Amino acid sequence: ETLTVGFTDSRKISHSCTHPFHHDPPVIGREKFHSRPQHGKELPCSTYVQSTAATTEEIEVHMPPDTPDRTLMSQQSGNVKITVNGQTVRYKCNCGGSNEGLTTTDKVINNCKVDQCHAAVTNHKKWQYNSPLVPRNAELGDRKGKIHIPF
Amino acid sequence: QIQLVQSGREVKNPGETVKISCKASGYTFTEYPMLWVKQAPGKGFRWMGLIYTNTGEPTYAEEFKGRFVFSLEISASTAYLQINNLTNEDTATYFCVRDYFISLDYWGQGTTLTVSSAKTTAPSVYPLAPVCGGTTGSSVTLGCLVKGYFPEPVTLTWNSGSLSSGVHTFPALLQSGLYTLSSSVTVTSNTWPSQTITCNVAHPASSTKVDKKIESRR
Amino acid sequence: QAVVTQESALTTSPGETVTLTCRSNIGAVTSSNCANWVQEKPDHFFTGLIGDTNNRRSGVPARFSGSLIGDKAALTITGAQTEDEAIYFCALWYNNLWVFGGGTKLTVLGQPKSSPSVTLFPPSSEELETNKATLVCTITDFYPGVVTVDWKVDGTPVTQGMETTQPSKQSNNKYMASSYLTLTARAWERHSSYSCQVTHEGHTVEKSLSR
Repeated sequence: ETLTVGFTDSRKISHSCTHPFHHDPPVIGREKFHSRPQHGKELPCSTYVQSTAATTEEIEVHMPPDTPDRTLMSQQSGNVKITVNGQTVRYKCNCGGSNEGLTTTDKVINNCKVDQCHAAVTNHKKWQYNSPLVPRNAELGDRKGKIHIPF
Repeated sequence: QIQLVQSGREVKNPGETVKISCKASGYTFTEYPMLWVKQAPGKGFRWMGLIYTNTGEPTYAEEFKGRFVFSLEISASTAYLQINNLTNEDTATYFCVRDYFISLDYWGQGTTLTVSSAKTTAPSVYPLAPVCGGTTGSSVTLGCLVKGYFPEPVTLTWNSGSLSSGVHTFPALLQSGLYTLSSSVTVTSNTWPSQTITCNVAHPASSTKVDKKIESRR
Repeated sequence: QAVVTQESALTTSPGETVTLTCRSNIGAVTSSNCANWVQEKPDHFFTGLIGDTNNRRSGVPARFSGSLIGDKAALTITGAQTEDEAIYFCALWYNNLWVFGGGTKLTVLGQPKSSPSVTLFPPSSEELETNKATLVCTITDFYPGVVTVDWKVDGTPVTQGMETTQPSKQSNNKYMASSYLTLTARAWERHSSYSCQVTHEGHTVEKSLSR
């Protein structure tokens, strides 16, 4: 449910970044993968090799960005409660008073509705693929990384 | 359903420590933390902090970081307030409260502390029966005078608490360095003096318990 | 480091609609302040009404609703009742702590007046065995909650020796109070007519004992 990537430096200190990522290999195939004669006529074709070695092809990676989560906000009678749960959360509301910021503590917005507010968890420790199905990081322009891909 | 019942009110001379309990009923202790609020005699209501009844971490209001310490007998659904090195200006009432629904939904009864220097004097319990003559109505009012004790509190019941309807207990008041309290009870004229009516008084600070049956003057 | 402000007192009549407000000194109140409304009835009796601006605690009548009006949190009582006469406090959240308002004393028309029930007791005898005598005058079930208690030993207004508590609210929302006149075993035996006079919403009630 969470992806962790780390390493060890020269000063013997280990740093690791953790990102919430739902990992469950799903169905992915376009055939039955089965020959085919052992000996026959030789013809030119193309296939994806099984070499894991970091060469040729590459994908774009970036910060998760601020991962949106609607479960962070809760309607406390006539006010909105933002339950942090030991995470850095970026909030924004339509209502008056405090309507922006980066909170580390539990916050409450007086006289507001859940639909009039937006909250997201800020991870900046881990890397994530530049996916069109995931939103772009708000406090970031075109800052991105790249990793070599197998097959 | 939800009942937060608090300890009874204490008297303590400056410098002492107090542990005020809050016993929770009706909810699962663990999913709802506790607010401790101080309503000072004049001043109004003030948040003293909150305790995460799950992890156990307390937050103190800045006004309360120091002499105040929140803790919990998790196991018994109790939260507790401890005020150490009591200052005289800590006399007030402290409420425990449940934080839920983006605010506070239930408040306790309150535990009132009176920080005050003074020895220990046991109360004198006096029966109050009607005037020597007549007293003929559809009902009748008896009384009980708990005079000259220190410190607070005293508890008072009628017939071990089985007689609670028609009772007026009057808040203790300080007079000449001692507290005095009183209570009245009203019953039908057929009940008394046919059936026994007894005043029950306890003064914890002196380990004094007095049962005084109200007797007719003649 | 924020100051919540509320109306001091508001008076209404049964059946009316009344609005209490809660103002923050730092800015408009918003839904992230999670306005809470708490009611204090006599006897240090607290109950929560609304939380998170507009969530009504369970078992709180529907005549109570919360909202944000302008830049402040508001509590509206629609069809105020006599039972709603109490102190209402608002609380606002400020990212890390709660700040309570000063509370609004609300008065609602109702509860027809009720005369006091006065009783005067003589010093008991076990107490006269202490060389002391205390006449107790108890006054209960009166409303409005304001009285005048005057003692008169032998026809003469006592003026020293008496102590009268402050009216305390009973459960039914009526009040009570007691007055004490302490004499000496001896002062007791001297004078002969004691009387506790209670004045309430214009009528007087005198309860006299005769030694």
